[PDB]
Amino acid sequence: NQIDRLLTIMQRLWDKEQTFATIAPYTLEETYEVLDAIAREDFDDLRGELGDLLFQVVFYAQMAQEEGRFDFNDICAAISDKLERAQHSALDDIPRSLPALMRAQKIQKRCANVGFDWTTLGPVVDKVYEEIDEVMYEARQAVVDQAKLEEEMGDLLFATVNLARHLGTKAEIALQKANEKFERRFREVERIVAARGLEMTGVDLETMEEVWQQVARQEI
Amino acid sequence: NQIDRLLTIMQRLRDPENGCPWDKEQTFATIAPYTLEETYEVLDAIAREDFDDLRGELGDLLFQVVFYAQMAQEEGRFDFNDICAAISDKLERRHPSALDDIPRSLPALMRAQKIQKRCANVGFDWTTLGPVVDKVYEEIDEVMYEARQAVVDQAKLEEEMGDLLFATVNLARHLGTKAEIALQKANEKFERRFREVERIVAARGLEMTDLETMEEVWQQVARQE
Ligand SMILES: Nc1ncnc2c1ncn2[C@H]1O[C@H](COP(=O)(O)OP(=O)(O)OP(=O)(O)O)[C@@H](O)[C@H]1O
Ligand SMILES: [Mg+2]
Repeated sequence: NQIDRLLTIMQRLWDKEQTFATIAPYTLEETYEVLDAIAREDFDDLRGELGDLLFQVVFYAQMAQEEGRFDFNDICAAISDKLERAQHSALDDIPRSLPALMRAQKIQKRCANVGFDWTTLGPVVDKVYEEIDEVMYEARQAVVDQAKLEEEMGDLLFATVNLARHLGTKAEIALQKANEKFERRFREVERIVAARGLEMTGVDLETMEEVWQQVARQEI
Repeated sequence: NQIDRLLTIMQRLRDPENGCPWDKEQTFATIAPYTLEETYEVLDAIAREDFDDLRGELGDLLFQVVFYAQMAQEEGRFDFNDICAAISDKLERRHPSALDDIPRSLPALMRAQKIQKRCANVGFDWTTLGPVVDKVYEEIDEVMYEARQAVVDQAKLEEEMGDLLFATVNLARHLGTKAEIALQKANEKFERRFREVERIVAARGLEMTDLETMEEVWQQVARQE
């Protein structure tokens, strides 16, 4: 009955109102922990990780209520009532669920098959560039247009994947393995800190950067 | 308050008893996907802007949060309600190694930002935009090195392109956006767009009898929207 402390908590709470996006990618990573926990069978987590997941949805309950759209009990209206009871296209059956990079590469393959690709390397590359241009361009406006930045940050990732394809590599992996090499070195580095006894907030960035250097020229 | 009519049907549905085939046959390890799928529809709407779908949809999600809460409480771990009071207790009290415990599951984009926000909170990070960006550049160049040899070393090649990607998340963030999200959006805009060309190219009589046309209608759509 908490369920209510909780409604009466979402009415009432950065904080900020804000928005529905930025709201989104909080949900997303949240669902990701839920799933993480189930695979670890980690069950005490599971109880927080779903507080969390459930936290969001009270927002959407929230913000929705604030418009003609009718609020939380209503939410649990639809879903209730159900349980007692396009054209063409090369892009079909790409689950939405797929992660970003891989769903980008996947799309580009489709276009490729259907005859719609760059057909040499050069303008593939040309273009990562053109797009980095449009990104930095945006970024240094005296007043930034948040959207157009993000938009441009987009086009650049789709751009560079497209390069991953022409080189024949799979972008979602590559970067997986970059958090692998990265994750690796970095802990190498947390550890030779602690070997000194000093802390990791017991450093200056010079020391970090220079150990990190020690570290990577330690594979030859 | 319908919530209650909900918490139930769950009773009467995961019911020992009556029903059922098929809602009664679910572990956690298997609800898990439709939580993903739904989370994924739940943003489709708040990017499509679709307020009918979005009740209907949120509910199918609420519902998971409950589905777990039933099952949790069949093994007697906790009740939908304990779930409220975990958060209820843990919002309210805001009022009035740091790569441990970053998942794997998690997309490249999200986990490089995350890993990255992570070394940042122990200030391991770049201090100024300029040479974030530079290092992209630098890494691109690494890529083309790899990319041009008389004999390409495919392995090498992948790695250095790993890092191009990382670099570029290093930037997207720092430019204070979220890469995986920025990709999602771009992906959508594109997919929208081709789509159209495609419905343009069909309309287009028949052929039967390109490609620019192909590359042209594309740009002529670029403007159109
Ligand atoms: N096969 C292709 N041929 C031509 N262009 C392509 C191809 N694949 C991707 N592109 C890129 O070219 C298009 C134009 O790039 P751009 O970054 O200018 O986006 P835009 O919407 O046209 O303009 P802006 O980026 O300024 O909004 C994008 O849709 C992007 O996909
Ligand atoms: Mg662009």
